[PDB]
Formats: sequence, structure tokens, C-alpha cells
Amino acid sequence: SMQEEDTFRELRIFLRNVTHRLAIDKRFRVFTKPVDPDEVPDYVTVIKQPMDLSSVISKIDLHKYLTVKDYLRDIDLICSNALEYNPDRDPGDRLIRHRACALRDTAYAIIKEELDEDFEQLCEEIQESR
Ligand SMILES: [Cl-]
Repeated sequence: SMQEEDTFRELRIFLRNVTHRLAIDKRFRVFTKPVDPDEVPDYVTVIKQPMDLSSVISKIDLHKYLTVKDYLRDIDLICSNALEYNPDRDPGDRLIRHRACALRDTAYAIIKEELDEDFEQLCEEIQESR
């Protein structure tokens, strides 16, 4: 229905705003764009489902997220990709891991404070009905 379309449009606007707040934080610059296969030719070979915040925006705009739970699975991938690709004790790896954990924690904290649980429940039930 059009009311359901209105619900998903409000979801899209909410997710666009959370993603923009993450993308303008200087800590998260490395997560804003895909990894350049020049700088890092092994990336695409190690990480099978690359994800970054620009890809998340394109997904929102393609109507790929019908719930905040699905959006958070992609935020979780940005985090787990960096834990897998940068697992060493050296400070460059530790700094990327801490930034990727902080991204994830920040997205979950904004959602805890600003997502109404009944709005998420509605999205989940429309999705499950499709
Ligand atoms: Cl830096």
C-alpha cells in the first residue's frame, strides 16, 4: 500500500541521516569509500563482501533495506571486515580495528536513542508479509 511505501520512505530518510552522521566523523574517513584495488590488491581476495558507507548510501537509495536490522548487518560487516583484514598487533591495524568498532558502536548507540521500537517492529512485519 501507499502507507507501507510511506513507512519505508521514513526508514530511508532515517538511515540516510544516521549514515551521514557517521560519514562526516573524521575517525571514520577510511570507511567512507571502497578500498582502492591499487593501494590494496589483496583486499578483494581476502574480503569477500566489502562494505563502506558510500555503498550503504547506494543501497538505501536502491531500496535494499526494509528494516534497521538489515542496515545494521551491513554496519556489522564494515566492522568485521576490518577485524579480519587488519588483525595484527601493530598500531596501524589496532587503530583501524578501534575505528571500525567505534563506527559500529556509534551506529548502534544512535539507533538505540533515536529509533522507535514500534517503527522497527512495523517495518519487520511489512517485510515478513512480502
Ligand atoms: Cl589518521
